[PDB]
Amino acid sequence: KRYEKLDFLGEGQFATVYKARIVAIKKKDGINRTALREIKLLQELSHPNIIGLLDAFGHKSNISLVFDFMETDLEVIIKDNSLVLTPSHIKAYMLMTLQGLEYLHQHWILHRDLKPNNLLLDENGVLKLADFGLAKSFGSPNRAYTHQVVTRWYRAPELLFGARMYGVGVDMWAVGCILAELLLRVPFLPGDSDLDQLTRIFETLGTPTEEQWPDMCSLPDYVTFKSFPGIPLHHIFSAAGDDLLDLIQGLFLFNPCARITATQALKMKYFSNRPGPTPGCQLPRP
Amino acid sequence: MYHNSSQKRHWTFSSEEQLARLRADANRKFRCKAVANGDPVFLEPHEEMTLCKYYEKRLLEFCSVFKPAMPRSVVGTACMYFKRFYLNNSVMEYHPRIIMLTCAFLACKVDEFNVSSPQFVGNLRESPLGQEKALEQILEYELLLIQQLNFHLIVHNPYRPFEGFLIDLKTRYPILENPEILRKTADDFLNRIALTDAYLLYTPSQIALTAILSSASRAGITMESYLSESLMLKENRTCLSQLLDIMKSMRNLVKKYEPPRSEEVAVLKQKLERCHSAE
Amino acid sequence: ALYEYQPLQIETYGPHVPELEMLGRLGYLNHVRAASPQDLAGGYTSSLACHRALQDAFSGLFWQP
Ligand SMILES: CC(C)c1cnn2c(NCc3ccccc3)cc(N[C@H]3CNC[C@H]3OCc3ccccc3)nc12
Repeated sequence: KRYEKLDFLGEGQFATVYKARIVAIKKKDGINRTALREIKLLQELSHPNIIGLLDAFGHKSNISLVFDFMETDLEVIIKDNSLVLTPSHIKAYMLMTLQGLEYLHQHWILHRDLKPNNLLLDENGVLKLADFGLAKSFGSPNRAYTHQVVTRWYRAPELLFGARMYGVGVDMWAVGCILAELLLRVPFLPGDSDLDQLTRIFETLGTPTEEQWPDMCSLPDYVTFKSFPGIPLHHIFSAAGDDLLDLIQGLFLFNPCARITATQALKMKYFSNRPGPTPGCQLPRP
Repeated sequence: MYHNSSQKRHWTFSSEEQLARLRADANRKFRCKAVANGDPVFLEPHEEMTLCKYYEKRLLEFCSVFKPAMPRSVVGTACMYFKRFYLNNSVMEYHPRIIMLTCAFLACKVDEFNVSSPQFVGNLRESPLGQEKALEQILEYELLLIQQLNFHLIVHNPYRPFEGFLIDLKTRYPILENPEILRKTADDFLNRIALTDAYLLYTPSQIALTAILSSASRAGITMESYLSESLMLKENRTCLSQLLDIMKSMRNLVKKYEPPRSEEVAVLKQKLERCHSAE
Repeated sequence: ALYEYQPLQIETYGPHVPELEMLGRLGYLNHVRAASPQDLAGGYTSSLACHRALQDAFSGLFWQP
């Protein structure tokens, strides 16, 4: 082929990734449906904050996908104890993620797998959403989804209650969890199970009421919980500013319709106030 | 979205002459490789067109009786795959039966219509051995089809643009009192358009609008005001003229369509079988 | 330095689509199926389907290959 294999990058139950001359190659039912999903979605998308599918190839029922080589990801940034995440760096990562998400939602696609290790960073400090293996188009009434999407630690309460139909709220809730991880350097809501994830959500943010979520009881897997008061947001994020706290509250609204979209989040005063986002060339490299 | 899609960027073509050039190129390449790998058995491009039309109707028949119910988007995607594949490929190299089945298979996967291989092949009216053979052929040709489609899998169909236009007519065009009376005939004209090459020459929005306006004209309704006033095209005379000419060309394509003749289809089927039995 | 939002400048080659939040007060939602309480609980409203249908109806209507 045209690619000389250079280095091994990872593997799993799904595929393996190699650095190759610089790009990254990810290699009776036929072609894998995850690979077909990624190919069919990334061909129709072009944005600096979305991973670019440069080429695809393979043989037989196997297939390989060629992407731009990505230097690191947000999970590595968060887990690195040497890295100091200034408010400017957090704003920069948040801004790039939200711009990519706004472009994605504008083309009626939900990522549905947002997490720090799916936000990849290159040598120029440009964040791109990756791992479109669970991404799906939304807005069609005659299209039933599954609630078992998004990693549990980043899954929205509507998903944990069995929502068959949802919108950008799942990605925005995952984005709020990612922001909380960036602030606290640890996962915000590490639930060992769906029930424990719901319990931690309700113990940190309070049990939703009828006024906070009008139709929450209509979800097929709705479970009544203790009347938790919840922790005040400024208690959890002691270093957060008022604008950042408003952004966090908008991202963590229990009502998915009331939850702030990517556009509304980008228009919030948090991204306009000083200091501005750190430029890509100055973002911390782990 | 269509306006920055691969369908518009790569699979919407300027003219029928460009499509004819592509198909003639494919036929000529297959002829040269066949005479360089070893005759009236060779198929002419128009015979290839007759076969492709017959097998697109066969693909429609396959998708209509498919169990569980096949979403119309899947059928449109599969037919678009068939047309795109045989733009640049000869039926003399890859048999249209296997290619159409592979098109349906890949369309089911791409559109997220979850169907397992056994229940897909169970729709074929053949024996379980024949179903296994067809499944193996489909699995062998799936990557070939993907490569020939240039890894452009998302297909924009005119059905959802049709829905949006009906919503717009209901909302902003009270002169058309019941737009729902322009659904059956408009969908019939949409199917007729799908029979032609218009899906490779015009946008899905243009196809949907042409179908709706043809349905209105059949009903004696003139919604030129809908284009001029509601779509504000009276503020841009050149744009309105361009759109009207696009619809007129689509109607011309529809009226000039010629269904394949059964006897001609049989003769060309014998020729195609002989071609595949050779080399 | 300081960031300022700017809407995505993407050319649709077609008629302008009314804003999503605007649809209800223009009468569009009177012609789409209402979202069930389950759908609304999940965050799905009829406005999303209506907006998608209108955008696809207007996308590339004025485009020439
Ligand atoms: C668009 C994708 C294909 C891409 C582009 N660049 N890049 C890199 N660059 C190197 C790097 C090093 C450190 C931190 C981030 C990046 C790595 C990588 N994967 C690996 C990184 N962490 C563990 C493993 O991931 C699990 C995994 C393996 C195999 C198959 C599926 C998932 N993927 C990519």
